[PDB]
Amino acid sequence: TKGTSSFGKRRNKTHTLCRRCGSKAYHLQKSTCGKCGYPAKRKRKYNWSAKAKRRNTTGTGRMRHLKIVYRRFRHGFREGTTPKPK
Amino acid sequence: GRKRPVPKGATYGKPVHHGVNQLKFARSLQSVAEERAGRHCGALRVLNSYWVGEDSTYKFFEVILIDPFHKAIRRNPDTQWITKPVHKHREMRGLTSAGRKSRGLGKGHKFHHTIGGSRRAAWRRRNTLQLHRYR
Amino acid sequence: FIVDVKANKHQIKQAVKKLYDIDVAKVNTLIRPDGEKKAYVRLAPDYDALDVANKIGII
Amino acid sequence: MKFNPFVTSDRSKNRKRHFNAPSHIRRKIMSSPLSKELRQKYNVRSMPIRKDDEVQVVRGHYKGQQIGKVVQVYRKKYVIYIERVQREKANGTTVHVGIHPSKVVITRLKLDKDRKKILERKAKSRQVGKEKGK
Amino acid sequence: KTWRRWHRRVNTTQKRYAICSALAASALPALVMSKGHRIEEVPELPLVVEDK
Amino acid sequence: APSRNGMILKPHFHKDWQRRVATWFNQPARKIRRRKARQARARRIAPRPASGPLRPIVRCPTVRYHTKVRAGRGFSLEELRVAGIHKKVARTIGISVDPRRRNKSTESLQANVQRLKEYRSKLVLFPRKPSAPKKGDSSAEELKLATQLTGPVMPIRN
Amino acid sequence: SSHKTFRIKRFLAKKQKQNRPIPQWIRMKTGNKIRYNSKRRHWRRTKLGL
Amino acid sequence: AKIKARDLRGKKKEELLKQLDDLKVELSQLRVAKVTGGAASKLSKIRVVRKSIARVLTVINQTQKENLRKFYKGKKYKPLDLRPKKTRAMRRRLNKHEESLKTKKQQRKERLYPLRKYAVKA
RNA sequence: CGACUCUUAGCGGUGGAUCACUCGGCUCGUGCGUCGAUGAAGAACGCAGCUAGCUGCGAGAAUUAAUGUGAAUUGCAGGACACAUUGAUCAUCGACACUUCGAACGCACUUGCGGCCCCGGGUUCCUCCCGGGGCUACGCCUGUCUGAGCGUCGCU
RNA sequence: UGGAGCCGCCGCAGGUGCAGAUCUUGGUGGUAGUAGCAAAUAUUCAAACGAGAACUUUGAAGGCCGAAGUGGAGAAGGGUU
RNA sequence: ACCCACCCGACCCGUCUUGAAACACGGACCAAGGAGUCUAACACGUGCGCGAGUCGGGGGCUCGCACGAAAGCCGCCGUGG
RNA sequence: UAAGGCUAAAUACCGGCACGAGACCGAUAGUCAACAAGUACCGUAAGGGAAAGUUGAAAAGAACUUUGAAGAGAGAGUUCA
RNA sequence: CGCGACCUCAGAUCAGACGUGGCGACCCGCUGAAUUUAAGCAUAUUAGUCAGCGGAGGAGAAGAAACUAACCAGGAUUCCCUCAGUAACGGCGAGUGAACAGGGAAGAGCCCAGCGCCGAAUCCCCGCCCCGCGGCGGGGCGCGGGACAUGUGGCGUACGGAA
Ligand SMILES: [Mg+2]
Ligand SMILES: [Mg+2]
Ligand SMILES: [Mg+2]
Ligand SMILES: [Mg+2]
Ligand SMILES: [Mg+2]
Ligand SMILES: [Mg+2]
Ligand SMILES: [Mg+2]
Ligand SMILES: [Mg+2]
Ligand SMILES: [Mg+2]
Ligand SMILES: [Mg+2]
Ligand SMILES: [Mg+2]
Ligand SMILES: [Mg+2]
Ligand SMILES: [Mg+2]
Ligand SMILES: [Mg+2]
Ligand SMILES: [Mg+2]
Ligand SMILES: [Mg+2]
Ligand SMILES: [Mg+2]
Ligand SMILES: [Mg+2]
Ligand SMILES: [Mg+2]
Ligand SMILES: [Mg+2]
Ligand SMILES: [Mg+2]
Ligand SMILES: [Mg+2]
Ligand SMILES: [Mg+2]
Ligand SMILES: [Mg+2]
Ligand SMILES: [Mg+2]
Ligand SMILES: [Mg+2]
Ligand SMILES: [Mg+2]
Ligand SMILES: [Mg+2]
Ligand SMILES: [Mg+2]
Ligand SMILES: [Mg+2]
Ligand SMILES: [Mg+2]
Ligand SMILES: [Mg+2]
Ligand SMILES: [Mg+2]
Ligand SMILES: [Mg+2]
Ligand SMILES: [Mg+2]
Ligand SMILES: [Mg+2]
Ligand SMILES: [Mg+2]
Ligand SMILES: [Mg+2]
Ligand SMILES: [Mg+2]
Ligand SMILES: [Mg+2]
Ligand SMILES: [Zn+2]
Repeated sequence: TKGTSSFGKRRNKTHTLCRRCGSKAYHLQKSTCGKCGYPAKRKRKYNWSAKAKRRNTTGTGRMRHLKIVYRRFRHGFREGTTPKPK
Repeated sequence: GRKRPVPKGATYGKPVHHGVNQLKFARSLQSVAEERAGRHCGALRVLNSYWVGEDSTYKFFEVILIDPFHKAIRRNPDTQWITKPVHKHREMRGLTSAGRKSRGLGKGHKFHHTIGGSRRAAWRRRNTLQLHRYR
Repeated sequence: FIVDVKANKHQIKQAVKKLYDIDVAKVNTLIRPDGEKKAYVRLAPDYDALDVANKIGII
Repeated sequence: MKFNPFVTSDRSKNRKRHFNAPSHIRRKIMSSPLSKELRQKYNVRSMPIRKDDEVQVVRGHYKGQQIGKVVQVYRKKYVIYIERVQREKANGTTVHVGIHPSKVVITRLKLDKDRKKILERKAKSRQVGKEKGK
Repeated sequence: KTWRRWHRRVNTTQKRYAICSALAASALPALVMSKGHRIEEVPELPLVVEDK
Repeated sequence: APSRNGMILKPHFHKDWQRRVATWFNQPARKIRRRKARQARARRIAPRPASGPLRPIVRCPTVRYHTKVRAGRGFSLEELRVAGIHKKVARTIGISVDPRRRNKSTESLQANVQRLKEYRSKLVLFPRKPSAPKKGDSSAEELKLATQLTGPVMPIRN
Repeated sequence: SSHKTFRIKRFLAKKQKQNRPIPQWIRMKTGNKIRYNSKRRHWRRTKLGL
Repeated sequence: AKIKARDLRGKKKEELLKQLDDLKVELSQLRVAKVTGGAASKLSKIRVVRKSIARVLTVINQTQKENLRKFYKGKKYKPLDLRPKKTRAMRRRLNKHEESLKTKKQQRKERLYPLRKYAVKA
C-alpha cells in the first residue's frame, strides 16, 4: 500500500504560485514561499546553492531600469537637454 | 553574558565547544545599545553613546544621533562629514567609539593582530601565498 | 464584441453607446479561455442589430 | 602592423563584428570600386553601392563587359542583384543571382544631393593627404 | 592552474654571455649562411653602413 | 613516512591555501601604472621637485644600523626654530616637518639646520602674482630655471 | 477544475496560446535553424506548472 | 497621408485631440476589417495608424510637460516628475554649494599659509 | 554447385568516429566603477498584417520624439514615400512614455472591500447611481497645529 | 575516396600513446522474428463509405452491465481534453 | 600480404596469489574519452655562469608594448638572503 | 598622553559596464550552456538539469513525363559534384 | 477655578525632508562547525576557516602615537621585499607562528569638549524683491516665526595656547 495505491489519493495541493518570485512554491498553510520567503521583506538566498543563486541574479531578467542606467551613465547622466537641433 | 543558543545543550561536537553557560559576547553592551538605536532610526546616523546607570537586570545608555539631511548639519562644515554615505551605519560596522573597542586595534606591541586594517585583514595578509612571477 | 479585460459592464455599455450612437438594453460579459473578455450586448428594441451590424462593417 | 591598442585583429572578433553588422554599417562594407574613368574624374577610389547604379560584374561566371543596372541591395545577404545577372530555375522562373558588391565595378553612379556631398568629402580628404605627403 | 611557474629568470652575466656569443657569430659567414640567410653577394659580413 | 636522512621538515600547507594564492601577473601592468601616475604628478607640480619635500638627515636605531644614516620623516621644530623658518610656512616651501621628533644630541641638530639653510640658498621661490613683491626671486633665476629636480632633493650620502 | 480563480485561468490561457505550431513562413526566413516548435505540450503527457 | 511630428508641434491643443480621435476611429475600422478579411491593403494601415496615433499622443505629452516645467522653473518646491532624476545616491550628494563651505579657521589658513610655487638648485 | 556456416575482398546499408572548419568558451590584463519610494532587482500578463520560441518593447507595447546617417526593410504581402525631401533604414538616445505584482504603500490577496477631496454623464449639490481624476504604508528628524498630566511654579 | 590545408629537420612545451577500472558517453549484435500481445461469458449476417474493412458507420440478430450500473449528475485534479 | 590444405606445436586474457586454463573475480562487441599532475620545501646527482663571493628580488630608470605585459640598464649591485 | 572626532595616496577586486591579449580548449573538449539553455524534462518543495554546431560558391532545394491510395520509386533536370 | 509660564508626554492623510529592498568579486562588524591531521583519541589541528546574520564603498577598513626602542636613537596609516618558518606556542607531538629594526611604493595632515574671553557676536524655517536656476544658491529687505544660556558661533587643542 505504501506505494502505487497510495499515489492514488494525491487529490490536493501544498504549494501554489508565489506572487513575488513566481515559483509554484507558495505553501498555502504556512502562507510563505520557500524560494523567496515571500511574506518575508527580504529575498531568500543562501550561499550553499551557488547554482540557485545564479538562476535569478540580476542579469537574468529584463533589467529594464538597470539597462538604461548603464547607458545613461556611459554618456554622463545628462538630464533635461537635447542635441543641437536642425 | 551570552548563553549559546542551542536546543537543550546539544552543542554536538568536540568537547572543546561543549560550553553554553559561562561564555561572553565580543562586542560590549554599550555597542549593542548603539546598534539598536541605529537599527530603529535608520535615517539617523549614530555618532556616540554614554552611560546613565545600571540595575542588576539592565543597563542604560544614551545614544547621540544626527540627521544627515537637516540643513543646519548639512551646511555646518564641521559636521558635514557625517552626511557622507561612507558613514552610513557606523555602529553596525564597528566604528563608533564603543564598537571600536572590540576590534582590538591600537598602536604598539599589545596588538599585532589588527596590524593591517583589522583583525581579519592581518590574517588575510599572513595567509596569502604570495606567488611571485620569477620565484 | 471582444472587450478589454479590465472593463465593467457599465463601461462597455457606456462605450457601446458612445461609439455607435446607439443604446443598450443589457451587457452580458464572460471571459474566453484565450484571455479576451467577450461581451454579448443586447440592444434596446427601438434598434435593430442587423442594421447597426451593417453600419459597423460586419455581416 | 596595427598599433592602436583598441582595435582587434582577432578572427572571432572581426568575423562576429562583420556578420552581426547593422544596416548602416553594412552600407560601408558593401562598397565597390569606380571605373578607372570615374576614378580619374571624381578623385575617389570607391563608393557605397546603391539601388540603381550602373555596374559591371568583374569576376565569376557572370564576369562580362555588359553594363547592367543594379536591381536591389540585400544588405542582410551581403549582396546586390543586377539587371540581367540571373538564372532560370527548374520551372522557368528567372531568379536574380547575387553578386557581392566588391566583385563589381560602378561605371555610372546614381547622383543625388547626398551622394554628391559624399564624393566632395572623399575627394577633399584625398587631396589633403597628397598635400601633406608633398 | 594559473600559478604554474610560467616565468623563468636567468643570471645576468649568462644573459650577456649569450648576447656576446650571438654577436660573435653574426660575423662568420658560415654561421650566417648556415642559418639560411642568403648572404652570398654581400660586400663585408660585419656589414656596417653610413649614418644617413 | 621518512626514508633515510633529510630535514624533518614542516610545510605550512594544511589550511585551504589555494583559496588565498596571490599571483603576480599584475606586476608589469602595475609597475607602469605607478610610473605613469608618477610622471603625471611631476607634470602637475610644475617646477617643484618630483621627489616631494626636502627631508631631514637621521641616524637609524639599534647597534646594527647605528652607523648608517637615512632620510627621516621630517625636520624637527627646534631645527626649524634655529634655521628661522616658521613651521606653518615650511610646509608651503617643500620642507618636511614632523613635530614628534625629539632632538637629543646637538651634532644631529646643527647638521639638520645646515640642511635647511642650504635648501633655502638653492631654492627658487616664485612670486604669487607675475607682478613681483618681496621674497620672490629675480626673473633671471626663474627664466634660467623653471626646472624640476630629478631624484631625491639634496640626497643624503653616508 | 470548473472552480478556477482568475489568476489560474489567465495562466492557463497563455499556456493554451503557447502550444500552437510554428508558422511555415518562418522556415523560409534567411538565417533559419528552426524546423519545429519543440515546446509543444500535450495535456495527456506532461502536466503544467501546477 | 503621412503624419509627421514636424507640423504637430505648432498646432493648437483642441486641434491635436480631434486628430487623435480621427486616427482612433480609423484604427477601429481596420481592426474590424482584419476580422472580416478586409484586404492586405487595409491591413497595412493598421500599423501606420498605430504609429501616427503614437506620434500625436507623444507631441501632446511633450507640450503638456514643457509648459509644466516652464510654470515651475523658479519655484522651490516642484513636482517629483519635474525634479531631476539622476540616481538615488546622486540626489543625496552634498549641494554643490554646501561641499565647498570652508570653516573660517580653514579659510584663515589658506590666507596666511598658501602653498607656493617653488623650484630648487639655483 | 545445392541450403546453412566460416573467411577474405567489391559494392550497398547501419552508425556518426576521424579530419577540416568555429559569431562559443577558458585564462591573464587594462580602464571605469553606475541600482532603489522620482518605485530597484525579480516575477506576471500583454503587444507583430501573417509570429509559436528566443530576443525587443508596455495599452504611444517588434516601439514615439529627437540627433547622426542617407536608400532601404525584405520569408510573403502590402505599402509608403517624390530618397533635389527632417528623409527610407540602421545607429545613438538628451525629450516623451513606461500594464500588473514586487522593499511594495488605503486594507486585503478573493483580484475582494473600502474611506476622504474635485471633475463629466447623473443631478440641476438630491443624495443616490455610473465613469474619470487626486489623496489615504510603517518608521524617523526639523518645524507646525490640537491637546494631556494630585509634574514644577506664577498671577488671580 | 575526399575537397583545403599540411609536413621534414634543429630547439622548447605538454591536459602526449589503452584491452581491462561490475570504468564514462554514444553506437551495434547474439539471444529472436523468441518470450510474449490469456483477468472480468459474445459474437454473427447484410449493406454504406471507401484504394483498401475481422475492428468504422447503419440496419437486423444474439449477448452482457442489471439501478450498491458498464446508466444519469457533481466535488477535488486535469486544462481545452 | 587473401583464401584453402596438411604434419607438429598450442587451454583465455587481465589480475590478487606460495599456486590460475581454473568449479577464483572483471570482460557480449565497436568508437571516442580515461589515471603519477602542478605548487611549495628539502636532499643528492648532473649542466652552465661567476667565484670569497654570489644573487636578484622587490623597487626604479628606458615606450604608445605591434611583437613587450618581453628586452635592456641601475653608487639601488646590495637593504637583504 | 588613553577613556571624543575627520583625513586623500600607494592597496584589494572569480560581481557589473566597456575593451585588449593568449605556446589554453576546438562540439564526449572548452562554461551547465558554440544551437529558441538554466531551455526542455523531473521533483509537492528546497532543488536537480540535459541532449543538440557543419547541403552548396549560389537554393541553382529536383520543372516536366510515368508507376502507385500514398510513402516510395524509374527517367528528366540543377551542380565541378 | 480660571488664565498664564515651563517640564514631560500624546495625536494629526499637519509643512518639508530622510530610512525600508537589491547586488555582493573585493571591504567592515558579529557568529562559527565538522569532515580532516595526529597513522587510535579527548587538548591540539582543521580554523576565527565553510555555512549563518548584520552594514558599506568605489574602494572599504586603518591612520596622525597613552608608538618603537634602549641607539650616536627612530617618528601616523596602508602596501611590497626582508626580518623568518625566526622569537614564541604546542598531549614541547602532530603541528602552529608574529613583531622591531633595514630597504622600498606613497606620503598630508587636522578638528572639538574642556579652560577662557567676546551684548548669542550663532543656526533653522517663513514672506517680499534683483540675479542664478536639470547638483536650490547668492545679495538685499521685513518688530515675520522658532532653536539656543541645561551653551550656538569667532579665537584656540598639547607641535603648546591666550592675553
Ligand atoms: Mg579539538
Ligand atoms: Mg578598555
Ligand atoms: Mg618617494
Ligand atoms: Mg495523467
Ligand atoms: Mg573652531
Ligand atoms: Mg562483405
Ligand atoms: Mg554527436
Ligand atoms: Mg570548402
Ligand atoms: Mg594543452
Ligand atoms: Mg577501448
Ligand atoms: Mg509466439
Ligand atoms: Mg455525461
Ligand atoms: Mg590482498
Ligand atoms: Mg590463497
Ligand atoms: Mg591468469
Ligand atoms: Mg577446479
Ligand atoms: Mg575480489
Ligand atoms: Mg562477467
Ligand atoms: Mg583513446
Ligand atoms: Mg647541485
Ligand atoms: Mg576613521
Ligand atoms: Mg554537439
Ligand atoms: Mg558533437
Ligand atoms: Mg560541451
Ligand atoms: Mg565531430
Ligand atoms: Mg555531420
Ligand atoms: Mg561532423
Ligand atoms: Mg565531392
Ligand atoms: Mg541595503
Ligand atoms: Mg585521526
Ligand atoms: Mg588513518
Ligand atoms: Mg577514529
Ligand atoms: Mg586556531
Ligand atoms: Mg562566509
Ligand atoms: Mg575610509
Ligand atoms: Mg589617537
Ligand atoms: Mg612602524
Ligand atoms: Mg633564512
Ligand atoms: Mg592558528
Ligand atoms: Mg566653547
Ligand atoms: Zn516566492
